[PDB]
Amino acid sequence: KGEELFTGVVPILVXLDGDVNGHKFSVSGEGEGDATYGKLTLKFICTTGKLPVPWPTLVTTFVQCFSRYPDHMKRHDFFKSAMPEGYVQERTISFKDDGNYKTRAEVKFEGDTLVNRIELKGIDFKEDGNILGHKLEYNYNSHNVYITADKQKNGIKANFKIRHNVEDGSVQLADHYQQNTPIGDGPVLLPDNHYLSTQSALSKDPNEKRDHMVLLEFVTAAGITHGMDELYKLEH
Repeated sequence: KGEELFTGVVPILVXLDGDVNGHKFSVSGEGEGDATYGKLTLKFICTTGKLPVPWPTLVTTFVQCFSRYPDHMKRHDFFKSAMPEGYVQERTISFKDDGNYKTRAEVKFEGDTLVNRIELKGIDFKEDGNILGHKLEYNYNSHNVYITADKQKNGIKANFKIRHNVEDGSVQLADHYQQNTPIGDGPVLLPDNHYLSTQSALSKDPNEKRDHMVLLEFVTAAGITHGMDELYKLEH
């Protein structure tokens, strides 16, 4: 039923209100997701002027319900199962040798649109560090998001490490701790351990005057295999 909502192309909107070391900002985003292909296309604009942090640091914050779950893993898709009422997604993002983001978001349908509404608080950043000093390259690596069930909270937890390329050729680690909990009362799928394999590409809109980021993402779940017998049946 939740999965039925994602069989075609679904329009997406994003809102973020942020405050990093006392620098307040807002972002809005729009695009679409095609969970059949695990495909996301999104464009974000800073509505308050110039973004006070590098665009790449906000990628993970700005809809894992669009993941492509292979047929044999459909019982492990918590994200879709919580729709349309949606889920709360909370994170701590710890930049190594630098500050932290603290995020809370609601992801849910508003009409036929999947909407991600976020607040972000940032603290303990170095004015001359990679983040406030804007020393990140405008690009993105590929990462695995490791998911485990959190039966107590009737949801999931995830942990992963984002690697941000720094202009001098080093890498800035951003350790991600994540939890998701359904908004609704209905039953949801509590998964076995697995991961989302994620590729992201950042670009610019040549016609866009605002501070902005264009994102193209492909997300496919993995880490759970067919049984041996299923492999023989598939082969035949």
